[PDB]
Amino acid sequence: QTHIKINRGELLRGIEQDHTRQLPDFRPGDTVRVDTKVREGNRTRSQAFEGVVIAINGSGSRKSFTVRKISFGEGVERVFPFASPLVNQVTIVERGKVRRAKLYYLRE
Amino acid sequence: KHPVPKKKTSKSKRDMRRSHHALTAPNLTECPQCHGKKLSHHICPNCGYYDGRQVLA
Amino acid sequence: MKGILGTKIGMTQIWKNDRAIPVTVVLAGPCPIVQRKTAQTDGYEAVQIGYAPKAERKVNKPMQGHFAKAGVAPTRILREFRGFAPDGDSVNVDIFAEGEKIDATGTSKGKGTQGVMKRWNFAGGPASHGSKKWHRRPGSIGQRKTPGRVYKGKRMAGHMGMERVTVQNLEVVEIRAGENLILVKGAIPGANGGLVVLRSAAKAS
Amino acid sequence: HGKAGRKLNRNSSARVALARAQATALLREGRIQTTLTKAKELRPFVEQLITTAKGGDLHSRRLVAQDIHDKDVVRKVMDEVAPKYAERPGGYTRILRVGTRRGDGVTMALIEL
Amino acid sequence: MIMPQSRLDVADNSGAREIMCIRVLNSGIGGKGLTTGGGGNKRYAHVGDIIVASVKDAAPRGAVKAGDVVKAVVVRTSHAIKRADGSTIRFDRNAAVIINNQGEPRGTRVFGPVARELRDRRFMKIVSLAPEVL
RNA sequence: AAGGAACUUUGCAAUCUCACCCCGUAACUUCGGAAGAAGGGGUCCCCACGCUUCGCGUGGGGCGCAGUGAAUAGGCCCAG
RNA sequence: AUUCCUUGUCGGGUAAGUUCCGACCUGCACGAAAGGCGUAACGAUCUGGGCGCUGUCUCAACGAGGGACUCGGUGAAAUU
RNA sequence: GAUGUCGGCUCGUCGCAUCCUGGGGCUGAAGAAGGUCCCAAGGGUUGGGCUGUUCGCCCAUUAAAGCGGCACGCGAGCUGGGUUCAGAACGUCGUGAGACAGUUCGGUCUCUAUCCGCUACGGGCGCAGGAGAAUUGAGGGGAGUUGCUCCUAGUACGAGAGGACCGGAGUGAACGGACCGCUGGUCUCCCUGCUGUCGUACCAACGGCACAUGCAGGGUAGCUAUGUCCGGAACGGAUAACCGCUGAAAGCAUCUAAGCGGGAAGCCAGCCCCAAGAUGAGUUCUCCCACUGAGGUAAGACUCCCGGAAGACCACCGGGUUAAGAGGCCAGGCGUGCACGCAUAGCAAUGUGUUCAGCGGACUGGUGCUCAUCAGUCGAGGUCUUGACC
Ligand SMILES: CO[C@H]1C[C@@H](C)O[C@@H](O[C@@H]2[C@@H](C)[C@H](O[C@H]3C[C@@](C)(OC)[C@H](OC(C)=O)[C@H](C)O3)[C@@H](C)C(=O)O[C@H]([C@H](C)[C@@H](C)O)[C@H](C)[C@H](OC(C)=O)[C@@H](C)C(=O)[C@@](C)(O)C[C@@H]2C)[C@@H]1C
Ligand SMILES: [K+]
Ligand SMILES: [K+]
Ligand SMILES: [K+]
Ligand SMILES: [K+]
Ligand SMILES: [K+]
Ligand SMILES: [Mg+2]
Ligand SMILES: [Mg+2]
Ligand SMILES: [Mg+2]
Ligand SMILES: [Mg+2]
Ligand SMILES: [Mg+2]
Ligand SMILES: [Mg+2]
Ligand SMILES: [Mg+2]
Ligand SMILES: [Mg+2]
Ligand SMILES: [Mg+2]
Ligand SMILES: [Mg+2]
Ligand SMILES: [Mg+2]
Ligand SMILES: [Mg+2]
Ligand SMILES: [Mg+2]
Ligand SMILES: [Mg+2]
Ligand SMILES: [Mg+2]
Ligand SMILES: [Mg+2]
Ligand SMILES: [Mg+2]
Ligand SMILES: [Mg+2]
Ligand SMILES: [Mg+2]
Ligand SMILES: [Mg+2]
Ligand SMILES: [Mg+2]
Ligand SMILES: [Mg+2]
Ligand SMILES: [Mg+2]
Ligand SMILES: [Mg+2]
Ligand SMILES: [Mg+2]
Ligand SMILES: [Mg+2]
Ligand SMILES: [Mg+2]
Ligand SMILES: [Mg+2]
Ligand SMILES: [Mg+2]
Ligand SMILES: [Mg+2]
Ligand SMILES: [Mg+2]
Ligand SMILES: [Mg+2]
Ligand SMILES: [Mg+2]
Ligand SMILES: [Mg+2]
Ligand SMILES: [Mg+2]
Ligand SMILES: [Mg+2]
Ligand SMILES: [Mg+2]
Ligand SMILES: [Mg+2]
Ligand SMILES: [Mg+2]
Ligand code: NA
Ligand code: NA
Ligand code: NA
Ligand code: NA
Ligand code: NA
Ligand code: NA
Ligand code: NA
Ligand code: NA
Repeated sequence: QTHIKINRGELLRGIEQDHTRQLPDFRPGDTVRVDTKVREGNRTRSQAFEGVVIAINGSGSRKSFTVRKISFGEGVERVFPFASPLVNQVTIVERGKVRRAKLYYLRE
Repeated sequence: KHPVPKKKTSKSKRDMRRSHHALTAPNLTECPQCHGKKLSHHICPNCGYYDGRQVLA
Repeated sequence: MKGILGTKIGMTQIWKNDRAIPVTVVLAGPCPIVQRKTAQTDGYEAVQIGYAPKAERKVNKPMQGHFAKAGVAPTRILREFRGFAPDGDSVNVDIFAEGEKIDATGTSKGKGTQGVMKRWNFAGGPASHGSKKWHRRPGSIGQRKTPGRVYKGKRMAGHMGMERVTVQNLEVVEIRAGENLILVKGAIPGANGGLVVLRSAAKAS
Repeated sequence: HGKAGRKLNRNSSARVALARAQATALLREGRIQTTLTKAKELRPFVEQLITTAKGGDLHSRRLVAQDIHDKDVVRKVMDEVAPKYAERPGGYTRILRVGTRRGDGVTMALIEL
Repeated sequence: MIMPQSRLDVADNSGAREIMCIRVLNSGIGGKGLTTGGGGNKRYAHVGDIIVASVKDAAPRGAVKAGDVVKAVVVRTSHAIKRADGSTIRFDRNAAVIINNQGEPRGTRVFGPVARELRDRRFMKIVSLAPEVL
């Protein structure tokens, strides 16, 4: 409707690089994310999720990954914003040999 | 047939309807090459030019 | 009262403190004042304001004349406001603060000729029980021999979309003075590159 | 809405056998006349095809052969046409609209190199 | 989400194995016991939401038998739940914990990881019996 | 997506099932049948050895999410 | 499938059953070749329940194709 | 010479003898919970088992699960379960053919809207000059629900147990509007994998058909609720039941005759949207102007072209070579997930390296390589009267 001369891509980047965070080169194989859990009033907990990355969705602020863990005989997927402030560090446990970027078959 | 009309329509009405059926006259141009009238943004069907000559006469 | 015009640029992620706030980026380019509507000289109080800049080669002689009266520069868009009457021009700085709630209005995307299920929610009919009126197709339209007629201003297929829409109470998360940018928690109507008008909180909590 | 990105006239295999058949045709004949729409649709496909073939690598050729199932033509575009179109940014294809037709009343046009 | 007619797994030793939903309530726990529902609609039971339900298949020898109308709280949905940081959680199966009008668990312990909106919803004792809180 | 007959006069409709080999198979019965009950497993490619020929068996190895890899292809049960 | 009173009374199944199953009895108006009662097998038959599965539903979305819409050509009908 | 029957589904709207919220009087009203009456239709009034059911009973909830009207609203909107077609059967009356206070299984619900009415959208003309744009608002629509918890306060009250009005804060449900950043869906050829067969001579690599994608896996833009954002209100004016002040006729009493105040989810206004055809056709800024004997022209617009988060066609927006509009091309993002070829390892199927490979729709920019060339059509010289002003 308005037709200004302006690159909006770069505009968005500018307001999004301040909320972008770069992580270890994982793609396949396992990971341990050490996350803070401070929503318990005052006490600040720390829990670790360790599983098999199966998602590299997004970029910039919106970038994230999905990891899958079996905890107490029960399937569990988590989804983490690379840039979530309730995430400390992330570590690769081991690398894995796969032929596609999803792995939504590990569910059965 | 459910889609039947009640009364026959009047000449008057039946013509008022048609008051939107008049074809537009093709706005024609003068060809700067073979002085023939042609269709804008097209090729002069006569001499065959369009900035220099493209089609076969 | 106060307000300005800008372009919807897009929505993105943005944590504030410890929480993920969805935001919608808006370009509140500097807005010139082109005409001061004095109630005395007109009939009501108001201010005309311009947005996207245009090439003088594209601007009508008359419109040039308009722009000459204040002498700023030919712009492609003009709109008015209320009670707003400052000096200089209209930059979102000093105008909007981070934390202030704002009414953000614009033209929605339009969906064209949408049925009733889309348009008015409706409900259409059974898809299995043996029909010819599946998906949409409304039921009846009235009663019977009594007002053998359907009510003025009722629910039927039409042009969905293309409407002026004003969403109330949106939070000003962040403001980049100089980059003439503003972030607004949540979604604003219309498409990216759409015109949006950001007005002061009218009747708020 | 409907803010997508391509044209369709028939099904899915169709728009393909089309774009291919016509691309081949034009490449072979250097100019063809067709419906202004079909022309418009062909322009970018074929432009892009020159750019592929415009590589020389056997790969580029084997790519081009997926569309152009005619050998003489693949060789033409590959070794003759592409080469020639080496210095010009991109795409040398143009469209000239002739005029209305009699059979169905459809405006025709010429696409050529 | 959760909605009536919808079979669940039981995350406790209350005796019950699988239970079908009878109606979704509006988890009015707080103050003294459980309170009356914030309405008569609510069509989907989220996590940390109290529902009513019937026992469908239960184990021989247990506190709760087949055919029993009882309230339980939802601990694990396959629907995804979004946390305020921006993250997301979801469990391969849907389960609940049978309770009493005081909101306490009928079992002696909980089986499997429970959500965590449960803590928010002040279900302290459940979180107590719980192996993990994801 | 989540749920799974809540739809409705009625699971109407449309799914699931689906070939061929192997294992296994209730009540009842006119002992023929119920039965293809139900249920479970296998299924491709290469190499070697063996045998009755188009193959098949055994062992080892390889690839994919998946191997009657596409088409042709029973849903089952209880009771009246 | 004879049922009126009646959704009869009890039990079974269901969270909840007017129908369904099993009994009882006051069989309006069952009954032994207009055959009585029962019966394996059979059934595009009729009824009830269950498992699996599903857009049948909560509740709709997206995608495709053939029409609907536009241009050129041909050009009806019931009705009045 | 036809007013189609029950119930459901769909879609509504209206009455008030008001089911719930709102405001009151009275009480055998301590409080809390109720009872009854008066005022009040703004909004709301859940999901299921059985039955063709409308009813009704039951499960589980809810503030509440209101009663009626509209041809017991609605079949040129749907269904066809029920009921008055033809078949068959039971009980049953009749000697019979047949019949019904019966019950039971089965049994074709008609592609095209003329007019009015309704939703969307254009063309003409008008609005005393011809034009570009910004607008006031007469009027008109939408919206209108409500629980729970906390604070006040465990105070008032009450023997106790129990346990407030008022006011002030939080969080839900359902509903609606927008939006696509997230979570997901889809994405009919964007990438990959797989099978049978046919072809490009064969090998290798590919294409086609197996759907109107062969099948499978995944998926950008767009579109989309199950996702998210926001909303219902505060204030104010005039009122209803009702509650009061000053105060006569009854030189007492009295809300009342004069006069005035307070007071409901209702009314009006406030909030969102439309709105000058409001033919009483409104206001403001700016532009071209005082030709010619209907026509050249100015301002300005149209046609035509190229496109578009605009769209049935029209219409609306942008661009049209003093050009960055689209395509292409370049770079980048994103999706797929390691290309062909060659080399190496193995008897082979394969594996490994080259190879963060190759391929590529919609995304974000840049660039004059392509097409928007050229040119035509339309479009003012502004009636009269009265009054005022120099
Ligand atoms: C008062 O208004 C009624 C009166 C009633 C006696 O009759 C109706 O109209 C009848 C008609 C609509 C039929 O309705 C059926 C079904 C039913 C359920 O009602 C909906 C009833 O059935 C019951 C209750 O059992 C009904 C008895 O009979 C219809 C389905 C057809 O059969 O359509 C058929 C087909 C589409 C055709 C096009 O093939 C043709 C149209 C039709 O037939 C023929 C043979 O063409 C036409 C030529 C014709 O003969 C007709 C003119 O007389 C119309 C019929 C008489 C009238 C509206
Ligand atoms: K995704
Ligand atoms: K379907
Ligand atoms: K035609
Ligand atoms: K007899
Ligand atoms: K008004
Ligand atoms: Mg009718
Ligand atoms: Mg009338
Ligand atoms: Mg095909
Ligand atoms: Mg699923
Ligand atoms: Mg299942
Ligand atoms: Mg029902
Ligand atoms: Mg069926
Ligand atoms: Mg098939
Ligand atoms: Mg089949
Ligand atoms: Mg009975
Ligand atoms: Mg019982
Ligand atoms: Mg006899
Ligand atoms: Mg037979
Ligand atoms: Mg049932
Ligand atoms: Mg539907
Ligand atoms: Mg669609
Ligand atoms: Mg008649
Ligand atoms: Mg008639
Ligand atoms: Mg009243
Ligand atoms: Mg009281
Ligand atoms: Mg039933
Ligand atoms: Mg009546
Ligand atoms: Mg009726
Ligand atoms: Mg019937
Ligand atoms: Mg008969
Ligand atoms: Mg039949
Ligand atoms: Mg008409
Ligand atoms: Mg109003
Ligand atoms: Mg909506
Ligand atoms: Mg995106
Ligand atoms: Mg060959
Ligand atoms: Mg080969
Ligand atoms: Mg072929
Ligand atoms: Mg063939
Ligand atoms: Mg075919
Ligand atoms: Mg697919
Ligand atoms: Mg919503
Ligand atoms: Mg291609
Ligand atoms: Mg571009
Ligand atoms: Na196509
Ligand atoms: Na019973
Ligand atoms: Na009402
Ligand atoms: Na009910
Ligand atoms: Na009603
Ligand atoms: Na019809
Ligand atoms: Na037709
Ligand atoms: Na209060």
